Amino acid sequence: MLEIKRYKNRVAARKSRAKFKQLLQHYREVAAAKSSENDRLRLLLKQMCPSLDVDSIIPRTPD
Amino acid sequence: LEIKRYKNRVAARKSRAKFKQLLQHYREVAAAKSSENDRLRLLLKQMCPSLDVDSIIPRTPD
DNA sequence: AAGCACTGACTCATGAAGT
DNA sequence: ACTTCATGAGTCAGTGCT
Repeated sequence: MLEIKRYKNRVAARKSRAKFKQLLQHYREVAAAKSSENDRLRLLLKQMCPSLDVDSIIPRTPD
Repeated sequence: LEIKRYKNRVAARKSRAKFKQLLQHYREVAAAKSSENDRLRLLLKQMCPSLDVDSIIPRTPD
């Protein structure tokens, strides 16, 4: 039994490791996408409400 | 007996923390930005009620 | 250079969720 | 309690950095 169990775990570790690498790639992209969107919404709000100090209301967060 | 097993054991832990930390970091940044964006979308709605912002800047698929 | 730290991958032992 | 897949950590092999 140990032989096949060992083989199957070798497959699961490969899958787990690839799963973590893709997860990191994914959140790296989403962080950037959300950050750019944040910049777009702050600019649109400024265009529509030229008299509103957005940065003072909803302070920016680092990245 | 005797091996440089100790050094690599430490390096392995370090390499895994670096990655785990990076992942946690991006996750936090992503979550932080998302909440901020939801507050911005609400502010724009309550400031410019008759504006379809989603048709200008659709919500990012988290 | 040439040695030391970094990382990919295999194995072990446990963890977590569904039966 | 059993079965299975997922994962944190030690270890070895190969890589990369200075």
